[PDB]
Amino acid sequence: GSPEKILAQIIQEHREGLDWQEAATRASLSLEETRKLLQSMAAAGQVTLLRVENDLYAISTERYQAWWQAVTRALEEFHSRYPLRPGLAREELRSRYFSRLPARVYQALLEEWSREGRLQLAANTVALAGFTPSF
Ligand SMILES: [Cl-]
Ligand SMILES: [Cl-]
Ligand SMILES: [Cl-]
Ligand SMILES: [Cl-]
Ligand code: NA
Ligand code: NA
Repeated sequence: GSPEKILAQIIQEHREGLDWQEAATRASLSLEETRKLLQSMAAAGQVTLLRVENDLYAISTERYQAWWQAVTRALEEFHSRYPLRPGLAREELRSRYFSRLPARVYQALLEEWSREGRLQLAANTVALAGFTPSF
């Protein structure tokens, strides 16, 4: 198939996403070409781009959106069941839905969702934005 189809399949099939350089290598593409294709896939709403430390990851947008829907439901349910607790253990959420991700990528996702106003983070726990303990 064409180089663009090869790259698209690499990213869309990848269950955690991957360093864009790794994707370039797997597709036998230059960085230039990989970047330009990623920019059009991002414009089409197909790929999510995430900096992780000094690396850049390309992730299927469908996968990323499905992660968020799992997280918000789990936290909604947790806050309903246990409204006095400050949040769910970060490591428990990781083990539920993110066990194949590198830990640093999981942390970058939590920090992104917090920045966006979706979450609030403590050192060990995670909660929905605006949640406060009560009875
Ligand atoms: Cl990778
Ligand atoms: Cl290159
Ligand atoms: Cl989302
Ligand atoms: Cl996983
Ligand atoms: Na992004
Ligand atoms: Na790097």
